[PDB]
Amino acid sequence: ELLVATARTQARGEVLEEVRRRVREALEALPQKPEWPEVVRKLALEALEALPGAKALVANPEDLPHLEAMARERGVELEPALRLGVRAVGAEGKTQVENSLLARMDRAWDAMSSKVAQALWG
Amino acid sequence: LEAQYRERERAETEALLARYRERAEAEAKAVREKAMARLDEAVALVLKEVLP
Amino acid sequence: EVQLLESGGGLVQPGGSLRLSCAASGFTFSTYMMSWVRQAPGKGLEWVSSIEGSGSKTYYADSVKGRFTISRDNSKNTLYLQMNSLRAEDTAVYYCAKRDSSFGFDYWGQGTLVTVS
Amino acid sequence: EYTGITYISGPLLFVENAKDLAYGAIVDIKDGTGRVRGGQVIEVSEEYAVIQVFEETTGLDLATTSVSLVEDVARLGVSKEMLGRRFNGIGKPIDGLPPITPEKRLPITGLPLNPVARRKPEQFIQTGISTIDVMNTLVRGQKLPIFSGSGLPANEIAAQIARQATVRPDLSGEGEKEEPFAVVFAAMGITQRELSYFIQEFERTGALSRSVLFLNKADDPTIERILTPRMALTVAEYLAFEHDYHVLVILTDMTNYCEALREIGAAREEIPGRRGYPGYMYTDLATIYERAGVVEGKKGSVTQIPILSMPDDDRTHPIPDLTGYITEGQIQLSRELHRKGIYPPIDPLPSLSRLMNNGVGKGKTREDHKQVSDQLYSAYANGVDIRKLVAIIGEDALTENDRRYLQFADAFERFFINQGQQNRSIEESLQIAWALLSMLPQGELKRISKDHIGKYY
Repeated sequence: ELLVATARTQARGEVLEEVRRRVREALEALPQKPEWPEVVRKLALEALEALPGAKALVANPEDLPHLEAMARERGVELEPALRLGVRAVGAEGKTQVENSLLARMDRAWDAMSSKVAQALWG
Repeated sequence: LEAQYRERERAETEALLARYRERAEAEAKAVREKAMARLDEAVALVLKEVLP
Repeated sequence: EVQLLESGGGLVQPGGSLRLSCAASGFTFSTYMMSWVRQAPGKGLEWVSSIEGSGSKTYYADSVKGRFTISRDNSKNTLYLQMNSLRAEDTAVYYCAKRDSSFGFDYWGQGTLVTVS
Repeated sequence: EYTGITYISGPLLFVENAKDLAYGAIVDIKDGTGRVRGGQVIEVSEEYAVIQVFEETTGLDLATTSVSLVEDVARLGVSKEMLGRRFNGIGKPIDGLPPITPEKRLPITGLPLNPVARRKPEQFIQTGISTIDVMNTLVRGQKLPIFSGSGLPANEIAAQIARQATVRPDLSGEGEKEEPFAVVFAAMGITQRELSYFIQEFERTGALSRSVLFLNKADDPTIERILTPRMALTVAEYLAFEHDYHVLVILTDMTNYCEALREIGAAREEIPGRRGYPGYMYTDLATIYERAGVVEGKKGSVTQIPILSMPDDDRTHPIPDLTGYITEGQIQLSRELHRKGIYPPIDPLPSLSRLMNNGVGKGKTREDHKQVSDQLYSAYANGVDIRKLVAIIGEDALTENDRRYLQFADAFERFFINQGQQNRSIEESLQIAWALLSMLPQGELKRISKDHIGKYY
């Protein structure tokens, strides 16, 4: 019963890690799909709506045509060197609440491990 | 008498394991194939909830 | 085989509205992202709009924002483009991208011509 | 990633730019040792907060510090299939394979069980030690700490209860063998020998494919000595109640618990109030013990067996203090029968019992040891006590009557209380018991009835 259990887990892992592979491929071509402006504003949104005052906003300068709306909303955008996240830095002092995609991908088995599995398996 | 009881049991407690190993492996494959053709579906589920 | 059939093209007045439809077959339609691309006569390919497999995420070119709505019916295997406030610069062959493996153009329809005049 | 320290020393940190944190919340942090540790927001403040890291600080600079609210409440992924797998206090499986996918992510703080939802149990088990299954009667949904001194074994005796734990098939009038019986473990501080000693008796048990082990070592952090208890019990709640199995939980090293309890006791703001230990200690030993109980509408149960290891043989010591009161019916070990070579070395003369004619000894629990329990008490007493009284009164002075008293001491203890690798069923107990009882003529055997005597003649 233990050699059955173990073998299922090893195969089950391969499927979980393989969804992450597919999702990270998406992420490399996420600025290339045209839904990229919609992603960047909602991530930058949550950063300012929270605790920060938005004394500074830090994203890449080639994400700057897609966050120039929010240049004028709060602060100014000067690089994460990611092209896949948005820091925001508060005025309560140092603070800094960073909404990055990498973090959320990575936390997509750290807070919705159930959801994905039920759809995969049942 | 012990001598001929031990070797009886031993020769079944290998075979039994051996047969279970063929099911184990094949049911490993049987959980893979159910997921892998509903795989795109998962990836849509991950994408939709990482963009906030 | 993947088969994609655009319909709903033709002549529209400036400021008018049109709805393109594209039927899909030969694949599991609901598990794929879908796009619309257009080409004016003698000009390059311009991406118009994209929609996720489930329909939960939509994406639009800046040239068509607010005016065009992409949608899909996964029970009928049909992708739609609703176009409002049309202008002469929207005169093009509209191709149906069917279907984007994640984001790229793996398969193209035969196109439907929209003339705004 | 919030930066700005104010106090760091031990697993209690304080860091500013906070007010977005809640009571009982998983954060992460950065350290100068280039590693990402944990933190439970045990307390919250105006523009800071008290954090409790799941690892010891051995390095943390003030240039690089971080805080990231992962989740609002604090939880652990828990699923149905996790039996056959081993775990640690962190909560990672130590098996070597990918961590299983939850069904529920249940809090690690613990949700208490309604006193209304339980009802009196009455289905007894074989512990393979005679003495218990007669005198206290260990039933489901009941605690029974096994008090153990320091310089005394704790490991030895524990193992006996784990490989000889088994329901009656119909000796009580029924079984529960019809539903899977399984065991849960969780150690709170263990050395080099106690690690392996437990594992090799679980292969004796034949259970390592149907048990959940939450081993906490002493090389493992000292903060996880009080996290792990709560944590373990939530994986009890999940499998006894909601998947209907009779799960035995066995908790050991509740002195290593108390080491970690002490830490937060005085290093935090709060002051001592239980003769040099905390005053929120109560809650710390309440939330732990009160979860367990047979619920009325469920078939399955969490049977908890606390195994203490308390400093020396003091009874004013914090540990036996609160534990006494909490549990209903208790068992003790001493050094009277551990100089004789009698394993286990249970002594019930100072010990006490509060359930033995309280839904037990009556009901679907046999009445044929009903009057036996009452009799054995005053009979065993007559024994032990006068062993002392002899060395004052004379040096060998004992009268016609008292001679008999002491005659029943040495005998009962030797035979009966040496079990160990020997299992005795409900019937096997009573037979033997009565034959040592024939050493006292009628008049001290007033408590046993006319029926009983002949019954087990």
